[PDB]
Amino acid sequence: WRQFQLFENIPIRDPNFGGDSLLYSDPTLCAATIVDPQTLIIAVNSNIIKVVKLNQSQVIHEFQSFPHDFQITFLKVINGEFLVALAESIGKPSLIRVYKLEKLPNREQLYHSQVELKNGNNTYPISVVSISNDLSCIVVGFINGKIILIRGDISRDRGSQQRIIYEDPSKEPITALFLNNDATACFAATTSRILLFNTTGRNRGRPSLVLNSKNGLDLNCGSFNPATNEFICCLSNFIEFFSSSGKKHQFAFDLSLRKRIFCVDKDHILIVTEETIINRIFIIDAKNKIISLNFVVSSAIIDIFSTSQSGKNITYLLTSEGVMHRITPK
Repeated sequence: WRQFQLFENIPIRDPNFGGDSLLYSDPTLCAATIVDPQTLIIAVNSNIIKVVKLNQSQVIHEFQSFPHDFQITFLKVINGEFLVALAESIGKPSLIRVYKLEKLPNREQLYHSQVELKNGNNTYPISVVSISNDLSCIVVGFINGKIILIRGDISRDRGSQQRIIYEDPSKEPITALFLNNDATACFAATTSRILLFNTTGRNRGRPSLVLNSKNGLDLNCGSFNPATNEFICCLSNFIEFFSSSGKKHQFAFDLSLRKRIFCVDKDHILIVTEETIINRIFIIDAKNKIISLNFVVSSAIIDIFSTSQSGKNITYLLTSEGVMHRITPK
């Protein structure tokens, strides 16, 4: 595998680092998502949401979005129109709150729509979430192996129906969950199985396809490619590609130290590995079978997200010491 420098990595540390108005270097930051190359949304102080304009280094909106005893664990921007936030509090049902980006509220009781997620004694953390582009289909996976399917006209706040569609018999965590492009199926994995569920909720708690009956995925080792409608599965010794019909191809790769993967664009996969403890970041050109970028970061990765509004896909690596790496093709 030949290495080339076909992407540019520009590490940017929070310009407010060291002062009294921290942005994405806030040491309490628990979730982050990007709206466009100029706009970052973060969650700090357990349940405060802040809109950050990067080119100005300023918070332009902020509010408490959940009650005092809740912790935000996921933020997602859906279709450039909605902010979706999930928050948990042990022993209580988790909450999904949906907002309109253009009209964000100023206090915790105001939200466009809400989903309440019950799961047993509610001590089991959420592990994965996938949301369709119109918000009518949501899947949530948990550490005890439960998957909940939510359907309904949530974008206009007309209520939702919920259905448990999987309870892993061995109570293994759900480690990947991705809706396909028309959200008729959801790719899923545990640590020891790779699965597909149709999203009709008529499945008796059973998968529609067993994609890999012998191995699963570690956390963050699945990703999804919209351009090809494929589940990308990073195992220890190879990467597998699954379509909604079970169609399958793969290639060998030494991924013993894998921590995390991310679909960069149609052809490229970003791979995070652990090294002596630092993180090495590769980009693989799965089409031409080359390494297109290779660098290291000295800090844990909080999250990886993407923008496309500037004429190309930019990949952002948010680090836990307030450096955001911006990765751009040349």
